[PDB]
Amino acid sequence: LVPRGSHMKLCLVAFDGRIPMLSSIVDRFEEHVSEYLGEVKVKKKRAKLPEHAYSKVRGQYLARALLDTLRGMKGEYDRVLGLTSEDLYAPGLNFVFGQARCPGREAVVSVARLLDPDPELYLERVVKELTHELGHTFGLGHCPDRNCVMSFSSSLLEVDRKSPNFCRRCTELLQRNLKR
Ligand SMILES: [Zn+2]
Ligand SMILES: [Zn+2]
Repeated sequence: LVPRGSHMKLCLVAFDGRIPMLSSIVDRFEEHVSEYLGEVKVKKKRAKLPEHAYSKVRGQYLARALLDTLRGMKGEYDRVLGLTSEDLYAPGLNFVFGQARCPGREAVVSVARLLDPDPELYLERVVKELTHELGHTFGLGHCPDRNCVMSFSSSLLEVDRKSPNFCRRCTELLQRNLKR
């Protein structure tokens, strides 16, 4: 008898089979974001990388193309978040850790640059960037608070410095945007 719409349906989509600790990522991300979204129902899926979006010179995929791929996926999900071990970029950036529709349904994170031998560090990074991109899907922009997960990170240093949590302001924004 769960109140209709009280369970956000998240789809975590693995774009390849080389994502380290995928199951831990999904478990941790699910637990983590539940603080903000409530108990979330996660579903794991696969998707094919869009080869047209692969830059052979860069050895990277255009993140937006992965979002388009996610957008094209069947299923009723409130959010579809992709993970890949392939490196991503966006036009005019050397790389991105991820990208999201802002706001919108899809986000994608690459673990390619988040890899670390330390599993806890790695998992925290992936959870952070998934949470960051998830924030964007809820219309959150970048947060000036460098400890906020919505802080824009363009390096590991920056990912590692910020918390996986939304700051006071972003939590309020996110709940405000969730109210809808
Ligand atoms: Zn961002
Ligand atoms: Zn914030």
